[PDB]
Amino acid sequence: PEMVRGQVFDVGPRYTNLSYIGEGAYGMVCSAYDNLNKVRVAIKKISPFEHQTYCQRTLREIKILLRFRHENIIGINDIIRAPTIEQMKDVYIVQDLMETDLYKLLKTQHLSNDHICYFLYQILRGLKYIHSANVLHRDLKPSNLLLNTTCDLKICDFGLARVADPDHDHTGFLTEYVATRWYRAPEIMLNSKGYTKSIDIWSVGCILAEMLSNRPIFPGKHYLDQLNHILGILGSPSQEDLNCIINLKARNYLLSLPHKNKVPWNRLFPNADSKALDLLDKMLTFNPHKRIEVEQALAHPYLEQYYDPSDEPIAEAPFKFDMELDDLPKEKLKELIFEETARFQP
Ligand SMILES: *[C@H]1CC(=O)[C@@H](O)[C@@H](O)CCCCc2cc(OCOCC)cc(O)c2C(=O)O[C@@H](C)C1
Repeated sequence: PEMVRGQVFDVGPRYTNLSYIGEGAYGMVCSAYDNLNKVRVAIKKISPFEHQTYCQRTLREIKILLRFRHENIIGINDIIRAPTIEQMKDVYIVQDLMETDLYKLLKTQHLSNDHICYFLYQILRGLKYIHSANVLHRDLKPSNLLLNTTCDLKICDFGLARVADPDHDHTGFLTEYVATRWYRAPEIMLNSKGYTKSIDIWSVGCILAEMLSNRPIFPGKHYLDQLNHILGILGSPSQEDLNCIINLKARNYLLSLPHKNKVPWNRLFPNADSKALDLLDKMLTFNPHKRIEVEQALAHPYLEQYYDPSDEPIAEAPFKFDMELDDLPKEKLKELIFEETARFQP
């Protein structure tokens, strides 16, 4: 098999002339030439089978992406694995080769207002389809937003996604860890399992703020610091928003804090389009029930040049219920992964 950096990268003979590209979460990512379609592709190597939680993430991404088809979501072109469960140790997922991601871009490139508008439109157009499938992405951040050379945007990584479950979303104070820290909504730390669509809208708001200045808006230094950053800019929640939080440990924590004023967005972002700051404010609303939803966001004046509901499709086949992947041992999960990837043999 072909090696890359001393690791087996066993993809041939269809995919040749490998090049290292970066690191996934269960392994390496390489570019390669597809000798059938005659284009270069991205290939991520997955090694999940020693661990039940790794298998869960791998199965979840495969089941979702094999159902989804959308311009702003990076699909699965092919899956490579051994012909038998016994011999299958790794799984390689083949996707479109993109040019960069939003994390890498924001390190060095200032975005024009027109680019911010286009990127944000594409994120919301993809999110609309995801949410219409009754799916939460749950880890939206700049590095999961890929761009090609003409700035077409695609959403990466459904390994952390869940079927939405708003009726079972309430929980206790400081017990949940959903999403990546800087993009994690305040109610995660307060009283939410992250099972409602508003979790993703918060992350998008964080992404828009970062697009506006090239700096993460709420840069918490560790899990507990994050709420400090959110409240230091949003200010103290209203009585009405606190009356929304029935959990006493959460509400009393917030009540125990000194009053903090809201920092005006146009003071944080004096260069920004006023329509963008209005939409930003609506995505970064403290109360998740008041936070704007994906279809309202697409309709916001800021996006008026792009908005076209008939060109903003939804999912044919929404996921009706939870996958019920918890409790399944990893042996069962391997067999499910094997089964789900059979359609790409030989
Ligand atoms: C999506 C997630 C992602 O991009 C980040 O988690 C990233 O750090 C993972 C490793 C690199 C992914 C990547 C890099 C690319 O660079 C292209 O250079 C040659 C033009 C291109 C692509 O397409 C990807 C990519 O598809 O990714 C997916 C697999 C993961």
